[PDB]
Parts: sequence; structure tokens; C-alpha cells
Amino acid sequence: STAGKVIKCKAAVLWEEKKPFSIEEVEVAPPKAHEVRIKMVATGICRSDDHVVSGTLVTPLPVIAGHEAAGIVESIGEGVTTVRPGDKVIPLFTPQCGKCRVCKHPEGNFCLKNDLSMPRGTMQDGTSRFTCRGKPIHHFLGTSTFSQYTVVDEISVAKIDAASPLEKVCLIGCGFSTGYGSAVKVAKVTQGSTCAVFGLGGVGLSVIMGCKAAGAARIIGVDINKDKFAKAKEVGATECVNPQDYKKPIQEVLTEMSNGGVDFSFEVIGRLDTMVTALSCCQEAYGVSVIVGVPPDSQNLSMNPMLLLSGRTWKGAIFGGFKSKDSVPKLVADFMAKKFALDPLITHVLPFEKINEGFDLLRSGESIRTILTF
Amino acid sequence: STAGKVIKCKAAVLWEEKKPFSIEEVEVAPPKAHEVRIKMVATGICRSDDHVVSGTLVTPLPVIAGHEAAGIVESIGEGVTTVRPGDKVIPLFTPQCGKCRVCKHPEGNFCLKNDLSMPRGTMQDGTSRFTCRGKPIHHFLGTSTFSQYTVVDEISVAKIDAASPLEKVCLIGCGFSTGYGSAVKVAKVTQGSTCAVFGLGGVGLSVIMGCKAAGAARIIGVDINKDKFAKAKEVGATECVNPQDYKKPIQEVLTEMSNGGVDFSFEVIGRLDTMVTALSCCQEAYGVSVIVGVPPDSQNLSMNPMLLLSGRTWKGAIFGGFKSKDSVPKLVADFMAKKFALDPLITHVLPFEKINEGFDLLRSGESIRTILTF
Ligand SMILES: NC(=O)c1ccc[n+]([C@@H]2O[C@H](COP(=O)([O-])OP(=O)([O-])OC[C@H]3O[C@@H](n4cnc5c(N)[nH+]cnc54)[C@H](O)[C@@H]3O)[C@@H](O)[C@H]2O)c1
Ligand SMILES: NC(=O)c1ccc[n+]([C@@H]2O[C@H](COP(=O)([O-])OP(=O)([O-])OC[C@H]3O[C@@H](n4cnc5c(N)[nH+]cnc54)[C@H](O)[C@@H]3O)[C@@H](O)[C@H]2O)c1
Ligand SMILES: [Zn+2]
Ligand SMILES: [Zn+2]
Ligand SMILES: [Zn+2]
Ligand SMILES: [Zn+2]
Repeated sequence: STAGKVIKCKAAVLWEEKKPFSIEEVEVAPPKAHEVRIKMVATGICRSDDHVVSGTLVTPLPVIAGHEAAGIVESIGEGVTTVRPGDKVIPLFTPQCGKCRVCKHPEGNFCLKNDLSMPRGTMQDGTSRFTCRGKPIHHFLGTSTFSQYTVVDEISVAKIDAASPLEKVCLIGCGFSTGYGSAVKVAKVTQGSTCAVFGLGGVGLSVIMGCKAAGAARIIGVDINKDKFAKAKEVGATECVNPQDYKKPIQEVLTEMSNGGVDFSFEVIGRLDTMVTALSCCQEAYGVSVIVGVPPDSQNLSMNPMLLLSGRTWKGAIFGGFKSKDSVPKLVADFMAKKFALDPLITHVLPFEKINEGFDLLRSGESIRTILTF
Repeated sequence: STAGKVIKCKAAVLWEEKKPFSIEEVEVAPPKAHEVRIKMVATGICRSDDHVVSGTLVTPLPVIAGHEAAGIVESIGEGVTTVRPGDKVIPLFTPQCGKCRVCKHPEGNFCLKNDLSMPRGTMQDGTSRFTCRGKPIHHFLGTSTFSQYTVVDEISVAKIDAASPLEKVCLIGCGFSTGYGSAVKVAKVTQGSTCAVFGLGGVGLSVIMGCKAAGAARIIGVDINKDKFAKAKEVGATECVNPQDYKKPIQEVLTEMSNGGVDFSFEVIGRLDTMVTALSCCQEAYGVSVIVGVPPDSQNLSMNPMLLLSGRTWKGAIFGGFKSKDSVPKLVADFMAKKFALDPLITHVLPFEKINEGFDLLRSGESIRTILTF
């Protein structure tokens, strides 16, 4: 039995940037008040986890990364009311405290308790529940899912359907929800519209799914890797373009293709240049462009504000605009009710011990989502 | 007595950047098919007219500037159906052709026939109706209201109430409608919200009017000229701040004043740095910032896209988002019914012949709107 006790378990520790993960034994403290200890069942490899490795996304090291996951509650701390031992859960990398001005706002979801703006790499109380070789190890986004067990604050966990297939619904913890919500909630794609999606990875494919669900007439996928095009068409892209195939800048190409600019564009890569291209290719008077890709640390883009003065709208969002704790259980229920598909995103399923191989598949261009199973 | 004839009249010709206007005789050709010749009654001095002088807003020279005005139709060309001789009219610097994709779109107002995005300084047929000293003179935004007579395309004029006071309602041709619409239509300011308005000239005061009409609880005016504060409070500012008074950057000040960022911010100046400051000061998860000011020609701003990724919305608009020909007559009718006030904007009245004094008043910081009478 493990409740109230330190657990020794396997985790993937990142000791420094640009190194493989180290799979080794960690100690996981029991949960304090308003904390939840979770036995991991499956976790996805999101490009944002690779950003921690590459130093694109700065967070304190050493760290247990991983934020797209699902598992089963092993134990609860004093005062927890929202989950119980044995419940299936999804950790929430964007918390929902329910008390801050953002949580109380009808359209806000970036709760002020997040650890993304100004990452500390701790629990809410400023301390870590992880040690490895006698050293404290940082948390990541209040989740840290590259471990057989994690501890999360109550505001960073949602209870989901007991009959949930966790090897699929772990994608509702980041990539599916982000892309789908970016289309249906943040952009509010309209029926009959023309959309352009920059980046056809797991998140970009989820954007396509949402644009098709919203009734877009045309969905143009844009990627420099033409191997991504077949799956993009399977999930709703009406045509795909590779910028490398053209002499002109792709914003000019997309403007021409859409007879004067697209209704909605999405940046789902994480490059400054594609953020500006995606804004430019939306119609100058009424177009909307949404930034989804995480930009490189501390780098500014350059743009001409006449792109906005003519009437464009530019916005971004975390986690598809979804209020996390309210939304994740409903998304799982909707998945169970066959409202959307997750299998198109899953290209590889590996044991957790093969995490590095899973990252190598992402980096080589050869996977969409690898799901790691504990 | 002048239908079909060239009219010789006085106009304010700008021969050179950074020089006074020259009040001198021009020849005004009669209207061609689908053109309208207007006897001007009143015209306002908008900062954008000054931008032509300063080279902030590039348009071909020599030019007859002026775009905020009202007059009486002197004659109509073949095929004109929407105005008649003797009608009161407001020239529309943003046309409404009614046929392009923007005009057909429910939100769009920046008609594709505009002469603002890539100014040519002509009529829609690519020619000029003005001669001065035997030389062709450019038009400005299809309006050219600094002339006793102008000729406009039919899509650039609206018929207004016959009982209209033209010396007031000329402001509906630019500054009032732009500011008011930026608040009520583009930003969609909500009841009980906190707004920040950067720049307290005629347009920024009109933004304040719109924020107060929408029910904002707090309206923070921001200007480096504290002489602008008294009028801003008269039209609805709850408080005014001068960035020069503070050690910290004003985005930090406004974030602290609003307990974490404002709901809606407006850039109503035309500076790259205040466009980024105005974005930053709106709440990071759900704030909206609207660019109204005209930026210096061909210059790019630099910004961190994390400001958008957290959830901010950034947009701009021309003419307050109003579809011009539909909206201008309705705005005039609402003015006549006392639904808004224009007198607070009018600080000086001069004859047209004193146009250069009117520009001096704007440049010194003394005036809001000077109205020139023909
Ligand atoms: N906003 C959020 O909440 C959120 C959530 C999840 C992911 N992200 C970010 O979203 C981005 C995509 O994540 P993912 O789908 O897991 O990544 P991914 O699977 O690496 O997909 C990125 C795609 O972009 C393509 N690409 C790379 N460079 C270019 C280019 N120059 N032009 C066109 N295509 C290009 C690339 O070939 C690949 O198919 C990353 O930056 C993530 O960090 C953000
Ligand atoms: N988008 C449109 O359709 C549209 C329409 C009309 C005007 N404009 C532009 O809107 C802007 C305002 O026009 P206006 O009200 O006639 O001009 P204005 O009367 O010159 O007002 C501008 C105000 O900005 C203040 N100001 C200058 N620098 C700063 C600073 N650094 N910080 C804070 N305040 C500062 C200044 O003191 C003045 O009161 C100009 O750039 C116009 O070209 C745009
Ligand atoms: Zn919160
Ligand atoms: Zn992610
Ligand atoms: Zn049009
Ligand atoms: Zn103007």
C-alpha cells in the first residue's frame, strides 16, 4: 500500500538542455493538503516537451517534463473534494482555480495560477515533490507526466469518465483540445469559410478537425514536410501547399488561392516568420489569425501595423481557450459519444522506457503523436 | 448655372511636404459618369491631414487634402442615383462600393476601392479632376475636401438629412465616427469594463464617448499633454494619466491601476511604441487592444508574440469599422436626435482661408477640432 508514503518509481529526468532524457528511479512524496498523487497510464509527446529539451521554452532544470497525459488517482491530500482514489484523471497544464479574475471571466482560460508565464517549476506551495539521486527535481507546468507517479495541485486535475480509454484520451490533455478549441472557440470558424493552417503536426491536425467541424468550405494545410499532407487531407484539408515549392512568399500564394485572403489562419508551428505570414494571408479587412505555436524564448517579431489597421484581428491562446477543469471532462464525454476522433493523431504507441525513441520520431518528422504507455 | 462647366474656385494645394498650404485658384472639371461635384460648406482638420504634410501618411503630391467634411451637391454625372443636386452630403474617405467581398461581408468595412492602402491620389478611373497653374493635382482618399468644390465617385458620398447642421456633422466624416465606432463596434466595449485610451485628441475623445455610451465603469485617458485632461473628463474619462509623471513604463502603471490589466485599450496617437504599450496594458488572458492611430509610413513595430499567446486580442480598424455609406446617414440622424454630442470636439472655428492657422493650432497642442467654413 502507498498512501501517506514516499513512492520510489521510474521517471524520465531532463538534467540539462539538449541531452537525452534519463530513465531512472525518483522519489515521489505523498500529497499535501489540496494535492493529488496520480499513477500515470499514458502520456503523449507534444512538441512543447521538446521545446524544454531544445531551450525554446525556458523552465527550471533539472525537470520531469510531460504535460499531455492520463492516469488513475493513487491518493489525495487533506481537503480534496473533486477526485478520489481510483478515479481516472487528466492533469491540467493550465489550471482552473475558479477564484481569479480570469477564471471568473466568461472568455478567459489562462488562470493566474499557471506556471507558464513565469515558470517556477514547483507545486503551488513553491516546493517540489520529486527527488532523484538526493537532488530536488522541478515540476513542469504543474503536471510532470513523464513519471510513473506525479503529484499535482487539485486545481490542475480533472476527473473523467471511469470507462475512458486513457491511451487515447490523454491527447485531450494538450494537443487535441488546443487545436480543436483554437478553431471552434478562439477563432470561431464559420460555416462556408476558408481556413489556412500552418503546421500539420498533432496540434495542426486538431485545428483542421475543428475547422471541418465548424463547417469550413476550404481548409488549406501548409507544411514544409509534404509527408504530412496525406493525413491532413484525411482529417479535412481540401488542399495542401509546401512553401518550398513556390518562388513567391506563401502569404502571396494563399492570398491568390483565396481570391484576396483567407477568413481564418492559424500558426501551429512556433516560428516568428510564420506568425507574420499567417497574419498577412488572412483578408485585410475582416480576417482573423490565431497564434497557437509557442515562440522561441525572448524573441520579438517585426510587423507592419497597417496589417491590423485595415481590420484584421490577431489573437493567440493557450489550450484552445478552454477553461480546463470545466472542459476536459466534457471533451472526454464527447469523445466517448463519438463526436470527434483521436486515432488519426496517433502514429506510434511505445512503452514509456522508449521515451527517447519517441522524441527521435518527432524530431525526424516521422510521427504525429507517440503515446507512451506505463 | 455651372452644370457641365469647369468651375474655377479656391483650394488649399499642398505642393511640397512640410510647407504651408497654398490657397489659390484651381480648375474643377465637371463630374463624369457616376461622379458627384460638391460645393463644400465645412471641413475639419484631422491629424491625418497633417500626416500628409509631415510625410507620415504617404500619398502622391501635389495634392488637395481634406477628408472630414460636409457640403451640398452642385451637379451629378450620368447614372448617379443616390444623390441629387441640392442634397446635403458627407464625402466618404472609405468608400462603400456595395459589390466587393468586403462590402458583402457582415463585419467588413474597408472596401477594396479605397485609396488608403496603396494611395494613387486619383478618382476611381485613375484620373484627376483638378488643375492648378495648368498642372494636374492629386486627390486624397477620393475626397479632397480642402477646396470650395470637389468631385467624388458616387461610392464615396452619402446623402444626409436636409436639416443637418453641416458645420457640426462634418465630424461624422472622420473623427467622431472613427473613435465612437472603434469603441462600440470594433472593440465592443462592455458594461462595467475598464478602458484605457491613448491619445486625447478629437479621435480619442470620441473613443471615450463610445466607451461611456457602452457603459464602461472606468475610462483611463492617457496623454503626454495634461492640457487635454479636462475635456477628456468632461466627455467621460474617470481619470487621466501622463506617462511623463511616472518612473515606471505606463503599461505597468495601467496594469497596477486596473488590478491586472484593462478590459479594452485603444491606441489613438500613431506611434509604434504606444501600439505595443496599449496591447501590453490589456489583461493578458482576455484583454482587447484596438489600433486607431495611423503609423509612420513603411515602419515596422517589434513585439513579443507571448503577449498574444496568453489570450489577448489585437485588432485595428479604419473609420470605426462602419460601413460608410450605410452608416453616415444614420449617425447624422442620431446626432439630430441628440444621441451623442459633437460640440465637445470643436474648440476653434475659422474661415477656410485661415487653414494654415488651423494647422498651427493643431500642431501647438491647443486645438481638438478646428472647423473651417467656406
Ligand atoms: N498554445 C498552446 O496551448 C499549445 C499547445 C500545444 C502545442 N503548442 C505548440 O504548437 C506547436 C505545434 O505543436 P505540435 O503539433 O505538437 O508540433 P509538431 O508535431 O512538431 O508539428 C509542427 C509542424 O510544423 C511544420 N513546420 C516546421 N517549420 C515549418 C515552416 N517553416 N513552415 C510550415 N510548416 C513548418 C513541421 O513540419 C511539423 O509538421 C509547437 O510550437 C507547440 O509548442 C501550443
Ligand atoms: N483609423 C482611422 O480611421 C483614423 C481616423 C482618424 C484619425 N486617425 C489617426 O488617429 C490619430 C489621432 O488623430 P487625432 O485625434 O486627430 O490626433 P491629435 O489631435 O493629434 O491627437 C493625438 C493625441 O496624442 C497625444 N500624444 C502624442 N504623443 C503621445 C504619447 N507618446 N503618449 C500619449 N499621448 C501622446 C497628443 O498629445 C494628442 O493629444 C492620428 O494618428 C490619426 O492619423 C485614424
Ligand atoms: Zn484561476
Ligand atoms: Zn502541449
Ligand atoms: Zn466595396
Ligand atoms: Zn481623419
